Amino acid sequence: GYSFSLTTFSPSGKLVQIEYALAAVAGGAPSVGIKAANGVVLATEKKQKSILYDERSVHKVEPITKHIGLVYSGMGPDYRVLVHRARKLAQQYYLVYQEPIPTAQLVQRVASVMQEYTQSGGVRPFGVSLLICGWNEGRPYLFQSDPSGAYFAWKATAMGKNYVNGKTFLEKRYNEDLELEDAIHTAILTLKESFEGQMTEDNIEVGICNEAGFRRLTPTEVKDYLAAI
Amino acid sequence: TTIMAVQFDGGVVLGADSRTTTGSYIANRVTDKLTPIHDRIFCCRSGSAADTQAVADAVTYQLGFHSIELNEPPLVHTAASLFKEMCYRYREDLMAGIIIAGWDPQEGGQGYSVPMGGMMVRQSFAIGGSGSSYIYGYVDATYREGMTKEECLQFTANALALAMERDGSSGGVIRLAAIAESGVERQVLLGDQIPK
Amino acid sequence: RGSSAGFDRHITIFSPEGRLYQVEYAFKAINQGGLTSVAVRGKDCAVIVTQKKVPDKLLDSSTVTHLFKITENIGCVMTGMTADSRSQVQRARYEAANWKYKYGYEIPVDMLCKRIADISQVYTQNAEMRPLGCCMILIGIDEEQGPQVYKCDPAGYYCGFKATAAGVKQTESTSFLEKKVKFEQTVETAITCLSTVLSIDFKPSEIEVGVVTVENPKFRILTEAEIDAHLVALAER
Amino acid sequence: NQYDNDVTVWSPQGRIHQIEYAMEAVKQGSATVGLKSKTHAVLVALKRAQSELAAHQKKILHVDNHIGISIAGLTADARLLCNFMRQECLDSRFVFDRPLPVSRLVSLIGSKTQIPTQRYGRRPYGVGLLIAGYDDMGPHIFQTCPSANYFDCRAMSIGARSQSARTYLERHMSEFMECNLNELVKHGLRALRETLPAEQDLTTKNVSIGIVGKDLEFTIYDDDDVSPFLEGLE
Amino acid sequence: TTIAGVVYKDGIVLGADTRATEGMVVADKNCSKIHFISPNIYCCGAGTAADTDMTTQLISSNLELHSLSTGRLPRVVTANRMLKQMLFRYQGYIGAALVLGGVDVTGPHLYSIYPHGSTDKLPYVTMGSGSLAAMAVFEDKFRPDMEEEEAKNLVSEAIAAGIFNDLGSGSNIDLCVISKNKLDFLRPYTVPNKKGTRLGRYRCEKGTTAVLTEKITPL
Amino acid sequence: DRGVNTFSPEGRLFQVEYAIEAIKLGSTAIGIQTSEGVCLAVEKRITSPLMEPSSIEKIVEIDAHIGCAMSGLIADAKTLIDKARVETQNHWFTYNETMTVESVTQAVSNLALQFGEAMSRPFGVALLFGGVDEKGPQLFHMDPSGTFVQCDARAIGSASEGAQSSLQEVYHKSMTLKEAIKSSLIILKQVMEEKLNATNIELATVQPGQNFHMFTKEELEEVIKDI
Amino acid sequence: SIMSYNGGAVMAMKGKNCVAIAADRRFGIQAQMVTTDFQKIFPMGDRLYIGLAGLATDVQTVAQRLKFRLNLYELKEGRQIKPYTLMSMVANLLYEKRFGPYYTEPVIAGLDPKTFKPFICSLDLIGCPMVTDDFVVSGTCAEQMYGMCESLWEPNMDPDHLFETISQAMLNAVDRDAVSGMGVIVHIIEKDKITTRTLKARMD
Amino acid sequence: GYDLSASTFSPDGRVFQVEYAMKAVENSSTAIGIRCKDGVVFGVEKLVLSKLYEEGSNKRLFNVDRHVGMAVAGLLADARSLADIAREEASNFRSNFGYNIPLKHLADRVAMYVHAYTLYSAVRPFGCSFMLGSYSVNDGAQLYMIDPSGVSYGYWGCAIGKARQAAKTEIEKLQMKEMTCRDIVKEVAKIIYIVHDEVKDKAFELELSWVGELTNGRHEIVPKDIREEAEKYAKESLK
Repeated sequence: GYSFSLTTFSPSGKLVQIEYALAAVAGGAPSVGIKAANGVVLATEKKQKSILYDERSVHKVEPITKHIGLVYSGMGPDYRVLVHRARKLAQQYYLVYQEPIPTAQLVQRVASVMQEYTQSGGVRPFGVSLLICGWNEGRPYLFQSDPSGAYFAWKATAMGKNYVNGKTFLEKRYNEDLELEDAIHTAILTLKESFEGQMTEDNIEVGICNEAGFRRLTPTEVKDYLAAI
Repeated sequence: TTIMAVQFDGGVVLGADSRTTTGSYIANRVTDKLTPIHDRIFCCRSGSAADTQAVADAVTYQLGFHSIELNEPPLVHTAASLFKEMCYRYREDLMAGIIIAGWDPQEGGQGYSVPMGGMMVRQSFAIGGSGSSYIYGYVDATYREGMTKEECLQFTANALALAMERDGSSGGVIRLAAIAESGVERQVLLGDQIPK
Repeated sequence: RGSSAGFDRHITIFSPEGRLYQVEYAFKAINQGGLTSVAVRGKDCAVIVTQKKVPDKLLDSSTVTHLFKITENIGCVMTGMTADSRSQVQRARYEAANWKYKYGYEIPVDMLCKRIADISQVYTQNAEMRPLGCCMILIGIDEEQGPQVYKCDPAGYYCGFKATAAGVKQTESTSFLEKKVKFEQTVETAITCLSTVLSIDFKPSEIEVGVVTVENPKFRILTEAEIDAHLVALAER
Repeated sequence: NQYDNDVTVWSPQGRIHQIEYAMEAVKQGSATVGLKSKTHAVLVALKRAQSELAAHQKKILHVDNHIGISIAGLTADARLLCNFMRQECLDSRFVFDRPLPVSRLVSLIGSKTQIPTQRYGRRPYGVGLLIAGYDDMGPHIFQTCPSANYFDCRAMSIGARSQSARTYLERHMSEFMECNLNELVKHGLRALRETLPAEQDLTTKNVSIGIVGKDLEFTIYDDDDVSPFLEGLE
Repeated sequence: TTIAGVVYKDGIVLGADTRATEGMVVADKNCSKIHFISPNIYCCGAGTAADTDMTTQLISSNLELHSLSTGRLPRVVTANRMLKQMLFRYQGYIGAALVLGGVDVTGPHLYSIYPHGSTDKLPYVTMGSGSLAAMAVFEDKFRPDMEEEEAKNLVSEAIAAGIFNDLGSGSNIDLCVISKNKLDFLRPYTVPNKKGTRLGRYRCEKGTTAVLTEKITPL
Repeated sequence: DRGVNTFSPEGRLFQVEYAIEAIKLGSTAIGIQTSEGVCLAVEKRITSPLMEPSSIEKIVEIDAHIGCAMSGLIADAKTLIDKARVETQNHWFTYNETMTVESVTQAVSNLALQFGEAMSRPFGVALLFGGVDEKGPQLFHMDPSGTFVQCDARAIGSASEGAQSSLQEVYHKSMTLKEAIKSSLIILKQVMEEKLNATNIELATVQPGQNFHMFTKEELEEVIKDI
Repeated sequence: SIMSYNGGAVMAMKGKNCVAIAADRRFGIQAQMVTTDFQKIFPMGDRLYIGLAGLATDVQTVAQRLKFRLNLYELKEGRQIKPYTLMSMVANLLYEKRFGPYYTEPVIAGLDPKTFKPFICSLDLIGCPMVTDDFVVSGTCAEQMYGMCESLWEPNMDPDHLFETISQAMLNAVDRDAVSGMGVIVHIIEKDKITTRTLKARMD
Repeated sequence: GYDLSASTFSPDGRVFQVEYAMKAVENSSTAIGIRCKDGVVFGVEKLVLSKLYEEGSNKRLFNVDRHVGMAVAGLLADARSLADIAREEASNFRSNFGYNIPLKHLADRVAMYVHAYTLYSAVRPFGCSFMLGSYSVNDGAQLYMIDPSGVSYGYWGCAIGKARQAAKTEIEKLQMKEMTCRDIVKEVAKIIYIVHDEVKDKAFELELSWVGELTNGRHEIVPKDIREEAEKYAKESLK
């Protein structure tokens, strides 16, 4: 293996491989996260290239524990590695403290793992950005993590293709008094903007987090919500 | 424990009892000591249960992988050799004696005995276990060449029952298996059907 | 569009548009072979069909094949570089055996697919090795939801399908099967798709067929007589 | 242009240039001749001096009681290989208590030398060797190249301007198997003299001889001890 | 200690006592010895308490990871495999004896695991110090394909015999019923023993104790 | 860019050639061997009167019967000198006898080419060993390429060519140690830029029956009186 | 035995909205006294304490490692520790040294920093938690303390009666132990204050 | 510069270092191997570059195992390395499983070892091709060919070296599936004599060996007298 760093400083002080990884991320499928008073909603677009594909073979929304969930934007193969490591870290924390890991601690550990690949020998940075949702101490959380290793706490956010317009949409139509169902309606509407084709229950994925835990909605419920809208 | 295997023209007959004790207390009385390593290869186990079970699992894994690579059914001699290598490598730790018996198209029905120490040898009939010291004269006197398949099940049942009556560590039911080309035939002799 | 900088075409690092060129070249490494394979699944069976080429008369045709057996219930079709394909098959066999040893029961098809794709993803991050130039198709039977067809590509991506094709004529076969799907005899569909895309009527010795069935879960390879009977049925119907 | 800096790069014509440069290193050493009869093996070496105030460099080394070698090329590599050979012979005599056959030693040398020519950031051994030995099958002369390839010879010359000696040996091969020790030594001296410039001659200062035989351990003659062999020449 | 398990026509019944001693003095009177491993798999432990606790926690975490990756309910054979392999790796220095049980897509399964890595698959099992007194009851009164209530009564009788006939066992009885459609965790099921009522009044009136120094730290 | 272990088209290692180039920038050392002993003489490059001459040592004692004179990159010779001392002491410990000058030279020169990618480059220092053993006085020369030879009179350093040319006519086999000292001093005076004044030179001898000896100021004055 | 080399006695008792923890004050080497004011109860928070009994070197080592870990935890998390989490942390720390164990047996007593609900528990040599509702004891005089507490403890004790009960139990228990005693220190942990007292005991 | 490392794909999906390695095999002298009804026969033309070398120098036929023989072409040092690897693999198999390694297994293991060198920049691919021949009473006669890229195949008759095409054209005319080893021994020598080019490659020597049931399953060098008989037949056919 190569023992030298492949990421180095530019004469203007920029780390360029990180910029290229962000360029890779900005070309992925859209994702939306909204935090309400009762829980968090994550939505993503799941358009596929052909009808021969099995729509239920792989999922973008995945549970880390009983109360934490992930979505991503970027490259799928890197997302799988990150998901595996996040699950292992949560299990280690549980083994030590006999208590479920809080969201803000999992985000920190995952961010440190993502940063290790920027200052290590012979490897390239991850090309994915992550949205994490959780429920702790009777209140919800929503975090974002970048390929560089920096994380932020948001109320509503959009990522992927055409995310500036998504952020403007969320800014104009967000207030702190939303219930979870109004949040789901707003998330689906935000995904509707800049969508290609006619959307059904088979080409979007939704996940919710509240007091009972994290769960991904079944296609029947997505059909109900789409009919309502 | 009393285990035994007998060769006949076209296959092998394996027999065992079903008692496992811990001191003078019978922890289990319906134990199954005949384990299939492959489709037509079996082992009978005596000694520490942990050691024999772990070694049988390891050899099952290795033999299955070898068979998948070679695209052929394995030989009895191969499995005997794998058992021999593991038993000899760790002879200061394991306490296990084994009888290997099977049928392969190249050489027919064969039986090997791997005692404590990792030795390996082929025999026409092979007995093993703690209770086998009481049936050496019987099997020496009664065995003859040219036995049929049905004359080897009766001989096995008689020898095992005689070992069961006199040993304190042997008892329960008698489990028999006949291995030949067509397949494996398994049966159990309960209390009424055990010879008296 | 198409810009580059640094060593981004010689190792696996990002280009100014977030692309990995050395992974895009490994996909063209597949088409160098010049063969095409199809895989179809029905209500109770799964079938894999491959093209068999014997360019030399002195070659032993028994040793020239692209159908392998991973476990007694799983079957494989490999396309691309031959040595890479042998390496991937010999790795998958070991992974399946270790899963069975460790967890006490037979590996599912999708978990084996996951493990292979996880292995393949590493080569696109570490810069001291290159990706393998091959694509894998797996078929099996799972006792709860029936036949399973899965595909892996050298980028680390894996998926499950109703019908798929790999090789040089992948694009044409995709449109053919899309039209056909937009089954009890899937073998006829696979053979006619291959014939249509290749513009050749096949002799019994020019293709290989492997199947798994709900009633016969074990992976088996049809002989030349059965393929000939199927081809005669194609000709008559 | 770009195919000649590493030992792990193939030229478009299917050649490795670093091996060829290591070959070029050998052809700049002083000449050495080796030849054998039915009963003896002989090595003759020509030594060089930097100036009239410096002693001539050694070129014949002891490897074992029945094996000796002669060198052409880099000196430190020769010392490394000689120590490896001595250790192998000692190990064989310790374990089996009999002398190591010469061919089995040459196989070991080739196996050791091939490894550097395949890995990144390593270099071939830039030394060529002539090996004279005797065992149960009679005399043996072996010749070794930096490319890990070895040859078994009837007679052989290595070093700078060694083509003339090779031509002389090719002309006179037929008499070698019947010659006794003195005639074989004189033949080797004539072949070595064929490489000298017309203004120089052989002398007791720049000539070294090494002989091994059926009932004779490997012996080295230098300085005045080579006077009897030079007497009667020409 | 006394731990028992039985297989009936629809599932598993497991039972244990609640006394924990240190030498010949009762340390804990409400110990818990039935451990969660999976929503369909449970374990009863005997021997050294710390070893059983850590072993079960480790195996539970590993099964959680495996089930998250595959997406299916785990199997009892998997947990049995990992337990027996880990126990054999340590050559018998982990004094844990385990009764493992669960229901999966194949049906009810019940195993017994020993400190050296042995394993038995049986229709009824007992372990502990009072294992013989309960095995007597199982040998006397067991029939195949019982109902739920009959199996619960049988397990209660076995545990009660172990409590009353052995010095290292006592206090209450805990039951866990695993079925294909449900899971019952009765805690406690029976209270065979009660503490006698105090006759005197030994309350210490204020000012009985003499004090040298005193300081107050207002938080 | 190229590695440390690449051959040139005419079969030479580049790094050894560059180290040999670096040798020719050091001060001039001259050693003479006679049947009565061996003598070593070396320069000193005093770059300022504020420096202390006695802090410059280019002639060291490997052992009571072996001395060394060095030139080239001076800081690199410390490792070689340390190893030489250690090997001589190890030989005495194991065999209870004094090492030979040739054996010391082999042991030191076995470290010459032990570098790669531990050392990363050759040494670039040239050494003259002078000793007395069972065979008598002996003078050895060792260079960065790993080759060592035995000499009768040698000159190393920046002015090696003219010094060797003069030694060609001066030397003869029957010289006395006193004549050798005078001749070496005359050659050093010829090749130096400054004036020889018993402060910018260093001189040592090894003779049978007595240990390695370093000349002091008074002896230097007495000998230079004749020149 | 190794646990009796230095001696020692510690206990914890639960009241109504309050807890009490007591320990003896003596450091000696077998049958010889060295000092009196030896510390065995350490604070691990605003309303949380841990008491160590056993071998003095292991007492001090365990206390210092536990403070190390607790400080790092509180710096990362940004909140106060909970009694369950502290018990699990101590069990992990003790089990890590299986086959080489520390010779101590801790006792933990505190209030929930969110609801102020009492918590008392005790761990064994190799870290097996054992949570009770009435009282926990540890040390060389465990039998005497069990006897006294089974008879004196009653549910729903206010701070005054709890203080009297624990004082009497500890005094009468350590009066019958040769290598424990010579002073008793009592901490009463309550919602809004902590009270530390030293009792008058026999010094022989 | 896509052709400097073995871990770089060309913009069209090729690894040029392996092709440059095969160009080294393409410059070597031809060796052929013929499988017949009851054995396998190997034949090599060994060029002599001087009259000073002894007869039997630079052997290109190796005995990998009692029942397994090998014939190489290309760089000789790489071939002599691979022979040692194959010897170790066969020995390890006999020590684990107690019986002789099947040829189809040894071929696969050696092929995987060879392919392991075409993935990294820290090593270079082998520049040698070779043939493995065996005969077993259970498995019949078997012939396998291995490639610097790592590909292994089974053949009825194969040729490797500079004269592959002419040798294959001559082998295709034999109908070898119905005749024994004695006829094949003459046929291989004949093919070798007609494919040689004596005006550019001035001198050469013929080397032959077989494995079969006439040797009771042992790989051997052809006895001398049979070799001179075959040489005389080939020369009179060439006339």
